[PDB]
Amino acid sequence: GVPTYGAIILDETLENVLLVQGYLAKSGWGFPKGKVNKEEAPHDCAAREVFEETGFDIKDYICKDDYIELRINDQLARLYIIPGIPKDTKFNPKTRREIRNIEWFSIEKLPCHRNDMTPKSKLGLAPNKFFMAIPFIRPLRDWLSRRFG
Ligand SMILES: OCc1ccnc(NC2CCCCCC2)n1
Repeated sequence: GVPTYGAIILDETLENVLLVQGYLAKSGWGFPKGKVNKEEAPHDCAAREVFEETGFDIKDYICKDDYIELRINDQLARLYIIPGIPKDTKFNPKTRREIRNIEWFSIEKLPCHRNDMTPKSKLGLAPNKFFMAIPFIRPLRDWLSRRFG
């Protein structure tokens, strides 16, 4: 898969993160990201995708070493960590055709896994609208503990 780049934007309290909601197969909440273009540097892709999806330009705030990266089904996703963005920031996507809504969420209230269906003696996982975000949550929490305590 083509690598994806984007951002985990946090507010000034470090207790909220900015998620975006897509449509259709992307109908749930996830961090802003997208696919890298040919010859495009990771930081430039992250800023481009984040600005397309949120209308906020991270370019001046990216730190090269501050990111969480996961490989999910052999596609790499790297989200640069951007703390300290005020919650009164006006966010507006560039394309309403891809982004339904943009909201802040409490990090402590977000799930870090989906629930099984062991009460129903059935295999698999119950739907969760944070499914896109979930893989990053525990790594984010651990990262913020290490960097800030
Ligand atoms: O959060 C990690 C992740 C994994 C898989 N898909 C996505 N898609 C995001 C960008 C596209 C438009 C809104 C939905 C979120 N995010």
